[PDB]
Amino acid sequence: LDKLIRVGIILVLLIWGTVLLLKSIPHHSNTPDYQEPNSNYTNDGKLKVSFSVVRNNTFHPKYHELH
Amino acid sequence: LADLGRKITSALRSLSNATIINEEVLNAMLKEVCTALLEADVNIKLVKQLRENVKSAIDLEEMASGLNKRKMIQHAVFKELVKLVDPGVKAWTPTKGKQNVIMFVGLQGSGKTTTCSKLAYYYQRKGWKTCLICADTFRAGAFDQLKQNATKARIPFYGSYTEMDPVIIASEGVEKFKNENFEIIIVDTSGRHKQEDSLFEEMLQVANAIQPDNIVYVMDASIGQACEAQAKAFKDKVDVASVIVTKLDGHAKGGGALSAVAATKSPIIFIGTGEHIDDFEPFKTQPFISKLLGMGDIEGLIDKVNELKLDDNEALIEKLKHGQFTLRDMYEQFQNIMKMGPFSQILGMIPGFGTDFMSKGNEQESMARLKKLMTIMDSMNDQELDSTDGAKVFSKQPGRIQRVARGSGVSTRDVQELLTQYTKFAQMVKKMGGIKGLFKGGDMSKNVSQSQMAKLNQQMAKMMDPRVLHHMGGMAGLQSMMRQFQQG
Ligand SMILES: Nc1nc2c(ncn2[C@@H]2O[C@H](COP(=O)(O)OP(=O)(O)O)[C@@H](O)[C@H]2O)c(=O)[nH]1
Repeated sequence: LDKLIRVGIILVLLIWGTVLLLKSIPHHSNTPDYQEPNSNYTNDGKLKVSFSVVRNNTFHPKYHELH
Repeated sequence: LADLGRKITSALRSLSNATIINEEVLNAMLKEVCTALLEADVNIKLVKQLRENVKSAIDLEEMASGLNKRKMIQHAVFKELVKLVDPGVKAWTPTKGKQNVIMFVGLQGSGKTTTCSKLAYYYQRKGWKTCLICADTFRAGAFDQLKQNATKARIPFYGSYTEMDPVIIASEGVEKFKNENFEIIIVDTSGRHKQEDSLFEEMLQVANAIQPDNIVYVMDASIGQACEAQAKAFKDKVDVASVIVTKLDGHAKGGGALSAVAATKSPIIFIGTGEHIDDFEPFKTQPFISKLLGMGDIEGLIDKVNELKLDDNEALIEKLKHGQFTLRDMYEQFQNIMKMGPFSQILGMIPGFGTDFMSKGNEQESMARLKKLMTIMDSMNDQELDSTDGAKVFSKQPGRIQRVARGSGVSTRDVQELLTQYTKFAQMVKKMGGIKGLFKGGDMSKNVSQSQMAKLNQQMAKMMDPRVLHHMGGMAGLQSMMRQFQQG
């Protein structure tokens, strides 16, 4: 019976708290994977900065020859 | 009743959750709604009337396909029940600042003596000034019972052991209490049956001598077919405008009340399912039917919370965010729990698991057991109550436990158990403060993100209890119910 009374108390406390404190709350939207997707996107950005750099012809303004 | 609603609620679930809904399903589901009504002592002709009333209210023959059938089929029966229980005449409500006198009538053993105390205590709690009048001279020791119940309810009362005429004592009690400007004056009348003409005329004599503002007839829920004959006869003589149903815990579940409503065209103001005075519940029309369909009242619970009317909500929030949870705050929360009213009604009004979950056998004394918590905590001084954490200070000087046990009983194990509960609540509050921004005030963060709400939901689901979270509806169900409390 003690467990049941504890459950009742918890439920009433939660209801009171929400009514007098918490703000707007989303119903359910398949709670974002962002908690680990932060590190996943950190690795993804490490991949993104690893994009291939195209080769280029090095400029060199040389002088004249010889005669 | 908490049993008819389940049967009726299961009948609506039989109609739903089906790959198809034709004209055969309706009848099939209507049979379950009829059998339940028959078990509720309602007349078979009336049942055959509700079945025909819902049949014409929802015709699938030429029903515009594309419109929610189940939605308008479950609402067709909800209106039927409500109508079946609503008389259609507005009830009488006493006015502020005016002396309102209510006279109670009923049969012997209906509970009029307890009904007086229940109504008086309800009005006193709501803030009304009330007094009691005992005009019973036939039942042996009726005045003694009324006197002991009144002094238990700290409500003024009047009476006399030697006076035999109820008319003079009732009239003089009303005259005495009108001098001091009492607002509500309820007069207790002795039991009476229509077969006895002497008390029948005594009722008219006392009614003319007192001239009550409203006449209330007390009807037990355990009576059978004999209710209509006495009710109509009583109404034919005195101006009965409202009735009260008692003994709701009985097996007969007050099946004749529907026929009584159909006869007198008057509503029921309150219902009492317990012998104790504190067991007193309203009989609001729409919420009672909404309970039967698993659509529990939300307006009533928020109205009760508004009646709780917490003084401040800003300093408490900043205290919670910093992780402080003191003993005095816990004592105040317990005081709000006690002032919240009956514990069964709190979870009865939710659309959750159901209303037949709070058993009167054990939780009634469990509330009195919880009452010992304030007794234990009243031995704490200002330093302990305002301390940041009671476990740390209580772990340093054991003599404070002895001092607490001085004021209270043994409490050697009770104080330790209370400290464990306080430690668990303190850790819960620390986690709630560590959610980092789920509360109002401060910044203009009116909308809460789904990630922080998901973290809070995970934290909440891990500490309440098993076997109640699964049937609650899961994370989605809990969040949807919290949103319902938000909008509602
Ligand atoms: N089960 C149950 N019994 C009740 C309730 N209210 C009153 N009673 C019973 O009614 C009895 C008192 O009836 P009483 O006031 O003397 O009726 P009266 O003689 O007509 O005035 C008590 O013994 C209670 O057991 C209730 O809500 N539930």
